[PDB]
Amino acid sequence: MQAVRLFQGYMWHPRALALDLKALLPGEVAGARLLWDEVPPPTPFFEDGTPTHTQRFYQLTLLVLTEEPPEALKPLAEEAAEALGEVLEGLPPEVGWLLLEDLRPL
Amino acid sequence: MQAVRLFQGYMWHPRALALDLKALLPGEVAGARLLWDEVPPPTPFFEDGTPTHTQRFYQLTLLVLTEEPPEALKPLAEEAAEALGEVLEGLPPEVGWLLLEDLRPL
Repeated sequence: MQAVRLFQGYMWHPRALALDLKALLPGEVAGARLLWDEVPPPTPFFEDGTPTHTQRFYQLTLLVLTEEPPEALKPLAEEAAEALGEVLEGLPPEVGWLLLEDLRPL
Repeated sequence: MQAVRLFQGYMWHPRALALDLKALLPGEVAGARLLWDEVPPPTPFFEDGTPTHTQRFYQLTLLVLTEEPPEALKPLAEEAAEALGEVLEGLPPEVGWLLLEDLRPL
């Protein structure tokens, strides 16, 4: 059983807002450990042209255990993405977020 | 000195194309450890409508050992992202990629 870290997307909130993510988020999604780590903003601006430095960003990762090759995880990845989306919809409106499925190349 | 895994983006190449990444990719970038891990296609189709199931995908990550706040690692992220771009442009032309700099504003 190898542990595969699958990037899920990003979530963020105003840096002046001291949210307790450990109390707001579940420890797991689709049987996999949900991890989040504070990181520098992935891009300098939001879609509306405002700077990303005003927010604290977190990288979302699902730690998936599998006995099969990592490249065969799509079924679980899709299920986890849907479930994580539902989880994030339950967070306060002050929390912004965008999952892998909604990221776009310029 | 703790480590933070900074997701940098994706790299991919035809499954039919053999590539020894360990011999082509540098051990580090900007002094930071560069990691590559195979994962399922992050999306079913490329922008040009062609299928992604014909390619092998890898998550690119930078393992950063530091103590300072994440919102201070921006400089490293900058040169790392720049160096990583240079590295990828050095690989065979069949190799494709999408880094954080290629993302549209969130």
